[PDB]
Amino acid sequence: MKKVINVVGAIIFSDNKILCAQRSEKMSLPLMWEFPGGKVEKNETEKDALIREIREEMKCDLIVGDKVITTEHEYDFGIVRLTTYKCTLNKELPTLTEHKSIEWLSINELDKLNWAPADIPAVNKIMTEG
Repeated sequence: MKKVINVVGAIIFSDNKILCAQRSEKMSLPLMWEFPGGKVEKNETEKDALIREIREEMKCDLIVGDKVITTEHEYDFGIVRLTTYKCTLNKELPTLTEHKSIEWLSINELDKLNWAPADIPAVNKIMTEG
């Protein structure tokens, strides 16, 4: 009936800052902002998709904590399910980070990076940490 679009994002934390990666027009509201990644295979899970991709794609030891939140929306070409996963900073720097530019906002400033409607509620949770 509908095409279940499985996509997973990555949120690297470091010094109370967040990374930015303005992908193509495929991502969610990539015009204003957008996170790195956001693609899952039809065999791998939202998590396995990160541990696998981040492996070669990022070519780093990016560590993962736990699932942030699950968001889904009704699309014409199926259903878009955006999910975030708490990541950690490693020795080497992340990849595809220079895509848009170098900007690290604080936890109480991330709001300025108005993200998609699926990540919006996922980013707000972070603030809870304080």
